[PDB]
Amino acid sequence: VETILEVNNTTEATGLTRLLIPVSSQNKADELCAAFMVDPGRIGPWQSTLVGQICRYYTQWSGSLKVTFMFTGSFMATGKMLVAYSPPGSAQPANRETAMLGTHVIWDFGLQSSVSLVIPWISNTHFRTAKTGGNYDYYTAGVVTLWYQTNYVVPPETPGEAYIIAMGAAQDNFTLKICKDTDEVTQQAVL
Amino acid sequence: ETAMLGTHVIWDFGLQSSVSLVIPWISNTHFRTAKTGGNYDYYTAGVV
Amino acid sequence: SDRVAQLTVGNSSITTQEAANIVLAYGEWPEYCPDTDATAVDKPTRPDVSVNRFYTLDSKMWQENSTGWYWKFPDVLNKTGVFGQNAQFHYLYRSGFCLHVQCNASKFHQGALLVAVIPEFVIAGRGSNTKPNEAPHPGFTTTFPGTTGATFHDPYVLDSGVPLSQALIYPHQWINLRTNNCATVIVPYINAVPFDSAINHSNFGLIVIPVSPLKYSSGATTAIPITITIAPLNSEFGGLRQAVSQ
Amino acid sequence: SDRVAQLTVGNSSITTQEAANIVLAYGEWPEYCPDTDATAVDKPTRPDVSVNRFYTLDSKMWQENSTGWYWKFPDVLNKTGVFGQNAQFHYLYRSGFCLHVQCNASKFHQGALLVAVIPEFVIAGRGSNTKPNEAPHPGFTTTFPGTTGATFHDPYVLDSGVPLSQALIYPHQWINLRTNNCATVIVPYINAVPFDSAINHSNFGLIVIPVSPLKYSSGATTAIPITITIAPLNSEFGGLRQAVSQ
Amino acid sequence: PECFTANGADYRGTQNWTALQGGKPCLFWNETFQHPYNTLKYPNGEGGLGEHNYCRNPDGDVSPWCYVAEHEDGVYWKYCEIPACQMPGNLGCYKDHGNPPPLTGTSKTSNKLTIQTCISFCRSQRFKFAGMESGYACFCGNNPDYWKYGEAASTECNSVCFGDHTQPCGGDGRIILFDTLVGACGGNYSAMSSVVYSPDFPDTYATGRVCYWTIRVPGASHIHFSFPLFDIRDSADMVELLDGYTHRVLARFHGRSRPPLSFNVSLDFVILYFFSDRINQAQGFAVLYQAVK
Amino acid sequence: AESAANTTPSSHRLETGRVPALQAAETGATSNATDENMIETRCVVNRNGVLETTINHFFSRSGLVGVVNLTDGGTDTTGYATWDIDIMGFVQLRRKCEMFTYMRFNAEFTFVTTTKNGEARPYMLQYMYVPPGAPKPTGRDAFQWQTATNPSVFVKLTDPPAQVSVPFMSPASAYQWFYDGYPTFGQHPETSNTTYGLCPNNMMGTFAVRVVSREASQLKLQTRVYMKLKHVRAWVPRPIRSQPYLLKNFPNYDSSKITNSARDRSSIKQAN
Amino acid sequence: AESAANTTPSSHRLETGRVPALQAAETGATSNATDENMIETRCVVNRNGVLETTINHFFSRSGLVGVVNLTDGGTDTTGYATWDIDIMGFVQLRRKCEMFTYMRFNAEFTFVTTTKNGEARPYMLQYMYVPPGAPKPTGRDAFQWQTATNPSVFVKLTDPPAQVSVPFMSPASAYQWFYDGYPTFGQHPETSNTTYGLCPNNMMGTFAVRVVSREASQLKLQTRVYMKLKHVRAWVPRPIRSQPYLLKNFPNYDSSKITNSARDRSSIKQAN
Amino acid sequence: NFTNINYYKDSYAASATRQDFTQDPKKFTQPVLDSIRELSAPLN
Amino acid sequence: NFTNINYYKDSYAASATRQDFTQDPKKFTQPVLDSIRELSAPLN
Ligand SMILES: CCCCCCCCCCCCC/C=C/[C@H](O)[C@H](N)CO
Ligand SMILES: CCCCCCCCCCCCC/C=C/[C@H](O)[C@H](N)CO
Ligand SMILES: *[C@@H]1O[C@H](CO)[C@@H](O)[C@H](O)[C@H]1NC(C)=O
Ligand SMILES: *[C@@H]1O[C@H](CO)[C@@H](O)[C@H](O)[C@H]1NC(C)=O
Ligand SMILES: *[C@@H]1O[C@H](CO)[C@@H](O)[C@H](O)[C@H]1NC(C)=O
Repeated sequence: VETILEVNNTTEATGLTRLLIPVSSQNKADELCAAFMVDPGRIGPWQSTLVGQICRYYTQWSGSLKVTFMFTGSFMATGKMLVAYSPPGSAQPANRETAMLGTHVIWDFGLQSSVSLVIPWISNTHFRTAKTGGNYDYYTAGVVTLWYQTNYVVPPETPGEAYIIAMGAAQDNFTLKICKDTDEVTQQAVL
Repeated sequence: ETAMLGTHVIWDFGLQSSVSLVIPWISNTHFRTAKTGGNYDYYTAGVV
Repeated sequence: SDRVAQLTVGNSSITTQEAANIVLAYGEWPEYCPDTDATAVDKPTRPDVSVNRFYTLDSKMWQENSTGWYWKFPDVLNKTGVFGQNAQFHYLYRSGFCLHVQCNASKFHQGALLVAVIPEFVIAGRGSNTKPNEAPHPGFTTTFPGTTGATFHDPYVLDSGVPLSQALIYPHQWINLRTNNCATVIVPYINAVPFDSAINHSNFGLIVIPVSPLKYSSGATTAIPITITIAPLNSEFGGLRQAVSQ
Repeated sequence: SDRVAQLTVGNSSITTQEAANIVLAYGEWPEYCPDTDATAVDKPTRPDVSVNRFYTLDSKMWQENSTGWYWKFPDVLNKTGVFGQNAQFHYLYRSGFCLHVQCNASKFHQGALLVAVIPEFVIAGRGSNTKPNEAPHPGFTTTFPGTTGATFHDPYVLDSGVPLSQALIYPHQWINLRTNNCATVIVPYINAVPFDSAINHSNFGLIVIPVSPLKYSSGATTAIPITITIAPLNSEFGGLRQAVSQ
Repeated sequence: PECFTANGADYRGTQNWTALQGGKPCLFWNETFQHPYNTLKYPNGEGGLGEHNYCRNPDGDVSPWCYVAEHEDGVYWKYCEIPACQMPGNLGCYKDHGNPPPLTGTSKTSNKLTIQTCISFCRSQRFKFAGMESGYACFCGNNPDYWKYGEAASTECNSVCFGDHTQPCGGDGRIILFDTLVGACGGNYSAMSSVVYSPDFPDTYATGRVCYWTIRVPGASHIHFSFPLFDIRDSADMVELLDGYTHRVLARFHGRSRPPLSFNVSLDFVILYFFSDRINQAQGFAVLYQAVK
Repeated sequence: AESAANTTPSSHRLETGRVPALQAAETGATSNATDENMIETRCVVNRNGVLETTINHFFSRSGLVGVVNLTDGGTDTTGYATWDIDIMGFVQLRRKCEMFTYMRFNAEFTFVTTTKNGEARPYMLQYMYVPPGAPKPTGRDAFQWQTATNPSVFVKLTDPPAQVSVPFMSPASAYQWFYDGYPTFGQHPETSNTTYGLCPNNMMGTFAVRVVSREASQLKLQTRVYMKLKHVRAWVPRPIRSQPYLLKNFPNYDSSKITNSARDRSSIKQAN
Repeated sequence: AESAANTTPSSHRLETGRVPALQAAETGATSNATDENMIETRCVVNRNGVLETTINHFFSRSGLVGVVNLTDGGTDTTGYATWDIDIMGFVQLRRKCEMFTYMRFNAEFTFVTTTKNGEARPYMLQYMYVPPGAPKPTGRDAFQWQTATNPSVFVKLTDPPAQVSVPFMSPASAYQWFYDGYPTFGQHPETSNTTYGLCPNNMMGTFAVRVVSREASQLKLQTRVYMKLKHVRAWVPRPIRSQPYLLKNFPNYDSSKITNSARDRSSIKQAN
Repeated sequence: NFTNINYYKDSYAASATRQDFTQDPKKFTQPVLDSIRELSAPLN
Repeated sequence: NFTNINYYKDSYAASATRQDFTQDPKKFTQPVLDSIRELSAPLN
């Protein structure tokens, strides 16, 4: 079941405006939109989904994941966006001509206002540990980067600032194994 | 280590004292002109 | 069920909402080279998953005084990824291409773009000199612009002495901002030789020229990017040797 | 033939122009109680024309600094019409519900709403006190808002300590102002007991929370109401006695 | 202060015990012919090696250590927990339990994680305290409550870093604390007596570094300077002390100049200048100053 | 299905009309776009098991439930030590169990009793279960400790920990951890609704324990309750709580001092 | 084959052409010259068994693996005692297991706990297995000792030693004791490659143990780990190490002071 | 290997019975009436 | 004499199963392509 990712989890944000990816009209021909890690058992945007907590209850996961974006702008506002997944290796890509060598989908703003980037299973081993920290970077998954394909064009008498809601779920080949305790609660007040 | 990326044969000195390197046809077009000079270097064959 | 389409090549996907029909250039699909037409003896390699995928180039801001941009397609992917690496090591090359040009706007913007391919798109020098030593010739960055692209100086003559009006004989598609926001062309391998070097010979080239200028009222968005995605379908490589850059 | 729908229950009808598909909660239709699962001996009454119809509540103006609103559904229709009168006289109750939330705007407005149902939506008190006598608890107008409704104070935690992001597991629907203007959910009877009092126990509750804020340019309309219509499908009542209010 | 280096490489102390409470005595550095570190091999100092049993660091370790007597149970060497061995700018090591961290802020992981890269990461975002643990961590934050989990021993947090192999990057579940002002490039200093380090002090200083340290005291009579650590292997990069009233140079010290350890100057607007080169870089400075009112 | 899912070999498509990557999210359904309708996949015969992710293998853990103190003094003595049977006293099993609305299961209660300093001296204890409605024992020498028509367990401290099996005994058809209503009729106040959310279908009596002797035993025991769920069925899945717990029978949270569901980042245009 | 090999009756040969004793060793193969193609043998029906020389009967030995100290003081106390699960701490089982490259087996861990002076007082211990990724318990009264969704064993000192069975849980298809590579990408230094040979496919979590009591227990325990291999499969046989071990995760040896594989003799032309 | 044997007259005192591999995911993923095809536009 | 009986649902908690007498020695002793005969010269 898809669940709203928390991609805007940075500072200088309140609670409700924390689940929205701001989209504006950039003057330069190519700029970078929001980007985030794929690892669901890692501190970040995946911590806010149900799949992330379920993967937090276990220690090893497998199978493909699905990230579903959704444009919540105006009807007259159009544009194309590039959602590109990159396998492990180097760090986040700097520009679009480097990030477009991986797995990407061109998504245009039409009548249907939702695209679903699938994240394939390109791991060397069968299972990945949700630890993924420091010397555990052997089990990293990659980086999903959202780039501006053409632009966010807007007609006059129309607001030029939209938002994108990111959802996430798991495919049918999703597999979990080895039950453990979560790390979202360490202490507790005497009830 | 640069020349060993092409077509090569290891030949050892044994009882038979002759090796025969074949030079394959790796041209783009069907025929090559024997001119092969200056601006005709389009029809070169390679270096053994 | 005609305005929506999802093209999947490799590990990439392109979804669309406002689309026309896909264009198949000259009614021929891009396939592999048969044994009857081939001439090389060595066996060619076919990755089929590592070079056959959608590569996204940069975006160019469509302004109001814009003339147009163009590209040499066997030379744009000459340095980007496994395709470029595999093309630098090999001497022969033969593939088709799948194109997709993204340009979205609101329902209050107007304009039209002409995206088409021209086999053997030769850039002509601009001048009125007939002496051999001073006759103007285009530089290497003008003939082969690379992954960035080049702009037009006289887009009415396609920078080649041929009028833009008569350029509708080529495999073309329109991007009308009131009808669609993308254009898709599938072009096969078009050449008089079976294989060819993808470094010193570009087979064709894309060109995007705004015929109707971009117009909008004061208050709407002003940044209109032009994004292009290319899929090298049915790629073949032969003649493995040292890697050369240019 | 998918974007248009006319729902008819009793002597009411709801026509639509911009609609998504109807949502059936948990894949189960609301039906009558079978003899195997029932436990009462007296025969229940079934009007089927007087309580099974679309009741329209008030409208709430969707502002720009809005947090959200919620309702306790077996308690909103506790005083409105033949359904409320028939529910005050009886001790037992079992029915499903059909919902429809209206929110229309122009093609120049932007925003999104998340309307969903939560079985046993328990309101949590807001405070940092652990002493039993000063621990904050919600009042009766906060737990059961009546036909009017109640607003959220911290809609990021659904006023219950559970994050709004994870609330997509419930039967939900989106109202995106560029896609549709209504949302429809059909929910059956969900409880751990066959019958139950419709006065001191609310089975579930609707919640509407604007995830994307309402934005528009200076010159358009500013009053955006939120209208909700509810149809108590397949209603049953048992245990006839004196009428009680609360 | 006794240690002006992040690993205690220069600590000439009188500590002949491993710990003051619950410790075992150290062995002499001349009765250690069994081990490759003794005075029969290194005469004339070489880290400090005489006829004593003091906790030294001759091998370039992460902490000073002595030779303890082997009790047929493995360990023949122990780290010495010296209370007065901390560079000014090192708050100590603390415990780390779980999801509520001691440092509530940004986090960063890398395979090349030294002290100065984490200090610069926390400094480029205007954070007050840095922090690292287990070799691959960089915890930033501005909260004053970083001792919420307890104080850990200094010998417990001696896990080596990943980028450098002469610095302690905390430990497994134990975070070491650092303020972000260390190794910075200039700053308005208004304290009574603080330390000023070179750019990239735990590392070697970069090529082309130039900055201005300013020291103002609201009413001090005259200021006192010092030079605990000074190591320059070149004559092009050099340090200066200037007064900003009429903009004249007081003193110019470089690699070929041995600076005096202490002098007074009757000024109150001293500014420090450090012009580095791009040829040779070895180590920076640890200038300590003092103002008497 | 004993395995997860196999992958069909895919290829590229060059045609108009088929758009599998444009799944609308406004309909309330989940995107059903697979990998085969996208980037070219291969044939993989997956044999990864799904047995561990079931509900009976997820709720088959004991965890701590209750801690009961028994001082048994000489001058400030009580003798007995009752414990209301509830699961909301410790937030681990509570967080694991409050992700559903309705549950139905059995129990495998286990009692681990230790001394203050920690020592297993051969003292025999009496664990009594008092059902709801039965009188509670008042004193170490009361009339209720006869355990006639009442189940009880006699065990020593040197013996292994006792372990009994408990059936499903709620008067409703299933348990519930969230009750959106009131237990009785009447006018409800606006100041302090202390009875809101209370479910009488969960009061499973009281658990008492004493020391079987004649005079006294100056020892402070401390019993721990470990309940293993078995034969469990859950309905209506509910999201997991992201706020710290404050009370036992109330899901109250802090109005100010809110905990975000995800930690903060440096910038939005940065993955690390 | 339940027996070794039988011998065929042989005789003498007087003929040219057949040379069974001239097996060339330059080909990399082993000489296949039998006794029947040589000195005249007889008919022997050998019934010596080969069952004991199999791999499952060779690795079915426990051996010492780990020694864990637990002081549990009053002023310098820690409470817990973790032990990284690795086999390279004692050179006997390490020498027996490093004669192969890839192995795959199960375990039968056994824990023998004694006191400092040696005495079995009835103190109950708690043996906890912390998988890789789970938080480690910090203190004898920590939150992690609840053992919810975590396997643990409760046993006393007067009881027999505990014994559990452990499955194959490496993310790869088999274990490996020699990893010719690096765990992650990046630039690798020339001074000290301390991460070379490290295999993340062998970190089997951490093993912790405490004393279940309230206040303290002034006793220094010392646990011993005995791991019995079972259901073992080995690949790519490797020669046996002839040099003394120096480190745990590194096969370092002495450059000078080399140990010869065979002891010295008086002369080469002398058998004794 | 036999753990289906009970030792008492009551049935709730047994161990975990035969595992059920039933997985209905469509009652949460696609709770819609008009069955959306896989290769089609969800709204027309 | 019966030690093939398991007492749990898991299979790794059993004892040593039936012994396998398989002995392929030719993959280490004669890893050659041309099968060298027993009564012949290995090189000609
Ligand atoms: C002989 C002593 C037995 C001790 C155990 C008492 C037996 C009765 C236990 C009933 C099991 C109830 C499990 C939880 C019930 C309700 O959900 C909780 N009270 C509310 O959280
Ligand atoms: C309940 C306490 C159980 C104590 C035993 C822990 C269970 C996990 C043991 C895994 C068995 C691993 C055997 C060896 C693994 C790797 O090869 C070594 N760590 C490296 O030598
Ligand atoms: C340490 O040095 C001091 C010097 O005053 C001396 O009195 C003391 O005996 C020494 N202790 C040991 C253990 O060497
Ligand atoms: C080492 O130096 C100490 C102090 O001078 C002296 O007492 C001791 O005898 C010396 N040991 C040797 C072996 O010279
Ligand atoms: C500078 O003056 C101070 C008086 O406060 C004195 O202590 C110090 O020794 C002087 N420095 C020198 C180098 O004489």
